[PDB]
Amino acid sequence: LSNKLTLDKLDVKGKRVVMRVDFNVPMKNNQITNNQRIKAAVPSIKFCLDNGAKSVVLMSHLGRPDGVPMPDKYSLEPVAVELKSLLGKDVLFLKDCVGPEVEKACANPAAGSVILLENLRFHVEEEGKGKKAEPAKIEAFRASLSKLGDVYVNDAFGTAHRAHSSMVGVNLPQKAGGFLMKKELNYFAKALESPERPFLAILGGAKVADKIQLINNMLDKVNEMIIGGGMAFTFLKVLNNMEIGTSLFDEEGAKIVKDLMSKAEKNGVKITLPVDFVTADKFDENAKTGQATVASGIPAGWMGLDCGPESSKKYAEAVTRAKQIVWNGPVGVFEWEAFARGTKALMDEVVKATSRGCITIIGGGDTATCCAKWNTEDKVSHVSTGGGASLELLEGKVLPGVDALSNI
Ligand SMILES: Nc1ncnc2c1ncn2[C@@H]1O[C@H](COP(=O)(O)OP(=O)(O)OP(=O)(O)O)[C@@H](O)[C@H]1O
Ligand SMILES: O=C(OP(=O)(O)O)[C@H](O)COP(=O)(O)O
Ligand SMILES: [Mg+2]
Repeated sequence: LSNKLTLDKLDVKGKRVVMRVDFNVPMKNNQITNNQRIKAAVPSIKFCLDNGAKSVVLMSHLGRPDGVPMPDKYSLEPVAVELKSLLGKDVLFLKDCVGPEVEKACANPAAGSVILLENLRFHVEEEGKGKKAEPAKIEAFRASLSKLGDVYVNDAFGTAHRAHSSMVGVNLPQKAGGFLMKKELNYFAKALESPERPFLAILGGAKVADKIQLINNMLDKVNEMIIGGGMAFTFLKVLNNMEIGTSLFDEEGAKIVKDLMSKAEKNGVKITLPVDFVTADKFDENAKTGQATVASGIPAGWMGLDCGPESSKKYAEAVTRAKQIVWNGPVGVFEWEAFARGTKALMDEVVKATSRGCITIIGGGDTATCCAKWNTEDKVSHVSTGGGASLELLEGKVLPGVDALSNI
C-alpha cells in the first residue's frame, strides 16, 4: 500500500464515508457463528467517527445469492445488530443498497451516523452475473453506490480478490484502503517475502471451482501442499479413478489435475491427498455416517464430508515438516460434529507446530471460525479475515480491491 491512499491520510472531517467491508460472516440457525470479520472493520469505522466523519455507510455481500434478493436467508440485518454492540453506537440498517430511497437516507445524515446497507449481491450488477447482467445497469449500480459517500474506503480484505462493482467501480475522487486492508497486506508482505521453508499450503473447503484455479501459481511458491476437504475429490477421481459418490466435484478443474500434478513433480512440491473418509448418506448434520478409503470408494449417493484417521496422520506428517504454513479451507464439514474430527486434529497439529516455532497462518471466513470454535486464535501466528484473498497473495497477485485504490 506504499503508494496507495490509506485512511490515515484521508481528511474525513465533515465528509460522508462510503466503506466497503467484508461482513460475509458465517451463519448457522440464522445466527452469526463468528463476528471476527465484523470486529476487524471496527478500527477503521471508529477512526472515521472520531475524526469527524459526517457518516459511515457500510456495504458488503453475504453468501452467494447470485443476484436475487433473498432476505430470508442472506440478509445483513443480523450484522447490523451485531455491529451495534461492537461499536457502542446504533447503526441504521437499510433494506436495499441502491438507489433512490437508499440515496435519500445517505444524502445528508446526522453527524456521526453509521449506516449498514443490505446485501450487495441481491443485485446482479455487483458481480455482475448470476442467476447475465447489462453494462448500462452495471454503470447505474455503481453511480448509485458512489452517491452514498463523498469519500470511499475499502476495508474489505476478505473480498479484495473480487473485481466486483463495490470493490473496483466506486467513482469518488478519494479511494483509500482502510486499516484492516493495511494490516493484512503488511503482514503477508512480510510473511511471503522470504518464507520459512519447508513452506506448506493447506487447501480445503468447498469453493472448489474457484480455488482449484489458484493451485497452478501456488506451486511456484510452496514446497508442500495438503489438498483436503471438498477439494480432494476432483483430484482423487482423476488420478486414482476413485468412486466419489455425490462428493464435491469440479468438471473444469478435473481437466487440469494432471497438469497440476506434473508441475508439482517438476517443482518438487509434495502433494498430500486424503486416503480415507467419513461418509454421509446426505448433506445433513444428522446424516447416517460411514467410513471409506480411496481403495473402497464412496458408495452411490453417499458423500465424503471428512477425512479419516489415516489421512489425519498423513496431514500431521506434512505439518511436522513445515517451518511455515498457510491454511485456507477446513478439511471437513467442521460445523457438524460428525464431520469435525479431521479439522480438529489438523488444528491440534498446527498449534503444536506453532509452539516449536512454525509460522502458522490460518485464513478465511469459515477457516478462521475453526480457530474461534476451538479457541486457538491466540495459539497460531496469524488468523486472517481473508481466505481466497490470502491464497491470491500467495500466488503473487495484486488484489483488484487494492489495485483500484487511489495512488498517493
Ligand atoms: N468434504 C467436504 N464436502 C463438502 N463441503 C466441505 C467439505 N470439506 C469442507 N467443506 C466446506 O468448506 C466450506 C468452506 O469453504 P470455503 O472456500 O468458503 O472456505 P473459507 O475458509 O470460508 O474460505 P473463504 O474465506 O475464501 O471464503 C465449509 O463450509 C465446509 O463445510
Ligand atoms: O468469504 C470470502 O472468501 P473465503 O470463503 O475464501 O474466506 C469472501 O467474503 C468473498 O466471498 P466469495 O468467495 O463468495 O466472493
Ligand atoms: Mg467460506
